[PDB]
Amino acid sequence: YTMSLGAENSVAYSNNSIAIPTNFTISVTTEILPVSMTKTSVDCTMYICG
Amino acid sequence: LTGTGVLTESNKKFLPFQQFGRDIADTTDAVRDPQTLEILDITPCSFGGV
Amino acid sequence: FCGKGYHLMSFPQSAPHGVVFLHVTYVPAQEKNFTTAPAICHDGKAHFPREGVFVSNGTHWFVTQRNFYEPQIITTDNTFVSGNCDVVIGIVNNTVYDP
Amino acid sequence: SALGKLQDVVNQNAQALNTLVKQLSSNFGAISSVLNDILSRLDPPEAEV
Amino acid sequence: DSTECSNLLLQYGSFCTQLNRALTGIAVEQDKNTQEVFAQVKQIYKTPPIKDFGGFNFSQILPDPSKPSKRSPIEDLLFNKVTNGLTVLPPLLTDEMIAQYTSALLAGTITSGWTFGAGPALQIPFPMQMAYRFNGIGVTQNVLYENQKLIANQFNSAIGKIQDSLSSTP
Ligand SMILES: *[C@@H]1O[C@H](CO)[C@@H](O[C@@H]2O[C@H](CO)[C@@H](O)[C@H](O)[C@H]2NC(C)=O)[C@H](O)[C@H]1NC(C)=O
Ligand SMILES: *[C@@H]1O[C@H](CO)[C@@H](O[C@@H]2O[C@H](CO)[C@@H](O)[C@H](O)[C@H]2NC(C)=O)[C@H](O)[C@H]1NC(C)=O
Ligand SMILES: *[C@@H]1O[C@H](CO)[C@@H](O[C@@H]2O[C@H](CO)[C@@H](O)[C@H](O)[C@H]2NC(C)=O)[C@H](O)[C@H]1NC(C)=O
Ligand SMILES: *[C@@H]1O[C@H](CO)[C@@H](O[C@@H]2O[C@H](CO)[C@@H](O)[C@H](O)[C@H]2NC(C)=O)[C@H](O)[C@H]1NC(C)=O
Ligand SMILES: *[C@@H]1O[C@H](CO)[C@@H](O[C@@H]2O[C@H](CO)[C@@H](O)[C@H](O)[C@H]2NC(C)=O)[C@H](O)[C@H]1NC(C)=O
Ligand SMILES: *[C@@H]1O[C@H](CO)[C@@H](O)[C@H](O)[C@H]1NC(C)=O
Ligand SMILES: *[C@@H]1O[C@H](CO)[C@@H](O)[C@H](O)[C@H]1NC(C)=O
Repeated sequence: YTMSLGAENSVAYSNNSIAIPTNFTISVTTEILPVSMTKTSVDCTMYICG
Repeated sequence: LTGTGVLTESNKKFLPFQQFGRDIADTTDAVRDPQTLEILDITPCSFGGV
Repeated sequence: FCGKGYHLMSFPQSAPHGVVFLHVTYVPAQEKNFTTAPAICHDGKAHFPREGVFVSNGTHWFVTQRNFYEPQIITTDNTFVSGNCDVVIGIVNNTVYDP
Repeated sequence: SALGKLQDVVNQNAQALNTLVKQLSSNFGAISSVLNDILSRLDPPEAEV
Repeated sequence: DSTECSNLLLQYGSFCTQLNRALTGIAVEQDKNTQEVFAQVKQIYKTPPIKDFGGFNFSQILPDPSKPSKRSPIEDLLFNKVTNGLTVLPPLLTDEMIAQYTSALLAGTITSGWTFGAGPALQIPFPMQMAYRFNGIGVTQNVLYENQKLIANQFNSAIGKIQDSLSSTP
């Protein structure tokens, strides 16, 4: 299929209308970030020549 | 087959036709010695960085 | 930068070879339509909100903070005066209560 | 798949190490990929090559 | 197509696998980059048919319906001014899709300010949105409301100058 970019929304804009939230939701979301790799050391002489 | 290592007893169930074992690096991991036909495990001698 | 929404605080959690951030954010909900005006005309003076926004529930005009509907009576304490009513486009007529 | 980034880092490091290990099994045009075989089979003039 | 050459290349092991893997990593990273830059909204916003934004003119940046590509005049100018076993992989997002992302972002910021970036899109008149932004930089609302025509004219002239500067600079 041709992928959909998102749900269609037509914001009801006019020159004298505003939307004010009457409530709220406390949202908790995760963010995963790598910090370090595995510290590997390669003995070049022993790798190449044993 | 020439190499260096520590030879210990092994509990790997070698089938009768199987002679030796191999790791990913293609080095010998186990061996069946002649004149005894018993399966020997080969482990590399201790090494590391100083 | 710290989650989706208006960021409140974040909590760090240790992970193998990384960190996980629990981003606590404020997300507005249950919005309502209102009629709004840039300024209120009263006694030939233009009144603008100090911190909020002028909203009308259909018949009466209030001033509420912008992120949460908390309507209040338009007074001289929550509004400031700047000029007359002949300059601002869209200024509407209503009384401004004096405490 | 929630922790995909850390698992991707771990997989890439382990895969690079495994590829490096597997490269020891290639002979690169030599008669054998085992140094011990070459040393126990050839004199130094050709074993050197 | 040489069989002998491939037989000799088999001696070198998995070098080709490493090269292909690295190039595949780069290729998927490009699509990921485009997703992070442009796919920041899950809602495709549209501007109202009437372009009454208190005198502010966004024609040079809003999509041109007449063009087949649905690109803005500035975007059209930008796309006009930028011109053996080797394959070029097409990007995951087409130019039309990226332009639709930019149109959604423009419609969201014009019709709802910054509210759509933190939750549901809350409509606000554009002179009042710019008055909020004036408060953000330490300038009172009345400064904007009493100078709204002048600010709109300056903004329109600045956008036109942006188009002219892009067109006339190589
Ligand atoms: C505020 O009012 C507008 C119009 O009075 C509402 O917009 C309409 O919403 C319905 C329901 O989805 C749609 O079918 C119409 O097409 C919308 N009209 C326009 C012009 O966009 C809007 O939903 C109202 N907002 C709230 C929070 O009630
Ligand atoms: C604001 O939204 C919250 C939900 O986030 C509403 O709280 C719910 O209220 C109903 C009925 O009052 C209860 O059955 C739910 O259990 C409540 N949910 C939670 C999580 O407590 C709250 O009523 C809403 N307030 C307004 C003014 O709309
Ligand atoms: C807009 O809000 C005002 C104040 O909240 C409403 O005025 C009150 O309406 C109630 C309900 O009928 C009456 O009992 C009060 O006496 C009213 N107070 C005043 C000072 O008039 C008003 O009705 C609301 N308008 C709409 C259309 O909802
Ligand atoms: C807001 O109030 C002002 C003054 O109370 C109104 O201005 C008057 O308008 C009438 C007819 O439009 C004129 O005859 C008066 O001379 C005006 N007076 C002044 C002092 O300008 C204005 O029309 C009102 N606006 C609305 C929308 O009702
Ligand atoms: C917004 O700006 C555009 C272009 O800057 C205006 O379009 C011009 O309109 C005049 C007459 O209305 C024409 O002579 C020009 O040729 C148009 N230019 C282009 C590039 O189309 C437009 O009128 C402005 N105003 C509105 C409300 O859209
Ligand atoms: C000699 O080697 C054979 C294997 O070829 C084995 O069967 C036999 O037991 C060995 N004899 C001695 C005396 O070790
Ligand atoms: C909004 O537009 C209407 C026409 O649709 C006009 O009568 C009114 O004066 C406008 N208000 C503002 C504040 O521009």
